[PDB]
Amino acid sequence: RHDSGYEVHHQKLVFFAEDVGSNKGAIIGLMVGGVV
Amino acid sequence: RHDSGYEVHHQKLVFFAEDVGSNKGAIIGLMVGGVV
Amino acid sequence: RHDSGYEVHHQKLVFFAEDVGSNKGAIIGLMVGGVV
Amino acid sequence: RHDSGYEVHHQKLVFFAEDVGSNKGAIIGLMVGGVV
Amino acid sequence: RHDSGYEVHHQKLVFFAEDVGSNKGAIIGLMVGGVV
Repeated sequence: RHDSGYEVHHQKLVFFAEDVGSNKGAIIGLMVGGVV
Repeated sequence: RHDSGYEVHHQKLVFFAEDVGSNKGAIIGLMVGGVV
Repeated sequence: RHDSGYEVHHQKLVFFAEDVGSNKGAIIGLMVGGVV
Repeated sequence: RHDSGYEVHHQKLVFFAEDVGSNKGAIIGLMVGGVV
Repeated sequence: RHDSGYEVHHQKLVFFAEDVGSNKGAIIGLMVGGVV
């Protein structure tokens, strides 16, 4: 009787970032995986 | 008797970002996977 | 008897972004997978 | 007896973005997969 | 009888960032995995 009010059984996120670029300037309040 | 009020059994997200570009300037309040 | 009020059994999202472009400037409030 | 009030059994989204273009400037409030 | 009010059974996130780019300057309030 799991009887659970709010459940998330699984989540799976895969992020790849690659930046060749140079001389690029940015402002980010938060980047969990950010690349400049 | 799982009896669960709110459930998400699975989620699966895959993001690929590659940036050749240079001299690009951006402002992002938040980027979970952002590339400048 | 799963008896579940709100369920999402699966979700599957795959995003590919590649940017050759240079000298491009943008403002994004949020980008989960954004590329500048 | 699944007996579930609101269910989504599956979703599957695949997005490919490639940008050759340079010197392009945009403002996006949110881009889940956006490319500048 | 798990009987649990709020549960997340699993989460799995994999982020890869590689930056070839030089002479790039950014301000990030927080970067959990950020690359300059």
